[PDB]
Amino acid sequence: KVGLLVMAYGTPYKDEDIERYYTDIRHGHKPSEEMIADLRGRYHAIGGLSPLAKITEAQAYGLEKALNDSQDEVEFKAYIGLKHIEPFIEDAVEAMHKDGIEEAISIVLAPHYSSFSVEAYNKRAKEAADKLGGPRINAINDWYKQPKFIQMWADRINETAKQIPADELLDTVLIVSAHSLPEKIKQHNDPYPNQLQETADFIFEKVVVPHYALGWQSEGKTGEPWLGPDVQDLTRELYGREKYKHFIYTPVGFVAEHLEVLYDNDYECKVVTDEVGAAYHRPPMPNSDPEFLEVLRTVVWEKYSN
Ligand SMILES: CC1=C(CCC(=O)O)c2cc3nc(cc4[nH]c(cc5[nH]c(cc1n2)c(C)c5CCC(=O)O)c(CCC(=O)O)c4C)C(CCC(=O)O)=C3C
Ligand SMILES: [Fe+2]
Repeated sequence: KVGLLVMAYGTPYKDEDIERYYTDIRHGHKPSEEMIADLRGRYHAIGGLSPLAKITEAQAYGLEKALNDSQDEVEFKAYIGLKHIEPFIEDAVEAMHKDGIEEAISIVLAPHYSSFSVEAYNKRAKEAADKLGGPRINAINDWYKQPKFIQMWADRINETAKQIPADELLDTVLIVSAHSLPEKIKQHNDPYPNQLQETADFIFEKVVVPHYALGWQSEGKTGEPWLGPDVQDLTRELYGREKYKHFIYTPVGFVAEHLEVLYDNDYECKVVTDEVGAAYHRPPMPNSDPEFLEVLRTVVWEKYSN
């Protein structure tokens, strides 16, 4: 019995939860009434709440099933550890410990590594284990190089492009993005930006879309520079220069439909394409598709074999 520590951001379960959730994201500093109002407005604009909770849950337990049905060397037990709402990363580790688990493999539901994302996940999990006395946490840092991951995204882009008139494929561009971070991470050799570039490069080689570009989205409310260009700004620039007629958005930094896709892409990017007169395309997120469960199953088993 090896625990499967599946970690993700988390999302408010109820509208009452919005305040403490934002407070946790802001490292305990309660946001103003104006910032809360904006956030609740965005959740309202996408229907009320994000489906991130149910998707994350199907992902974690679909992985556990996928691993357990494909071999009998080991039995896996999935525990969900969220970053900004319960159950927290530390609650999962405590749950693993009280359950007697001696060893566990941890994976973050985000394929790319960064000091701000995976590193924070791995740090909190290792600190909770050390304090508790177990289990031993064998962490996966990234997995965007998994061939099946690259292929799954190329298949989605290819399926969408096949519905674009050949008359217009030459005027179609693929926009590859992930959640922005403070630009300062580039001063210390953070791999995050280069991992995203590699991801876009690998996908581009396997799709019929002849143009592409790397953007970022969802940069925070601070006073510092963030990784750019923003996908909205990139969309305008690319239209001004090439007059592209089709924009295909794949935020490969995310693995599920949630606020940062349903609003930041399906609304704000759509607004831009509408403004310039181009078509908006955003292929389905991985969610809990068997193909994606197969991606995660391969990554975890590869990590176990090592
Ligand atoms: C690297 C990264 C990922 C990668 C994926 C992962 O790690 O899994 C990610 C994912 C997500 N981030 C999410 C939501 C939010 N992130 C915020 C704010 C921030 N994220 C940041 C970073 C990241 N975020 C940072 C550095 C801030 C600024 C904090 C500050 O201001 O000091 C805010 C606050 C308001 C705003 O900035 O808009 C919200 C609401 C949701 C789910 C939303 C839902 O569906 O409920 C998901 C999956
Ligand atoms: Fe975030």
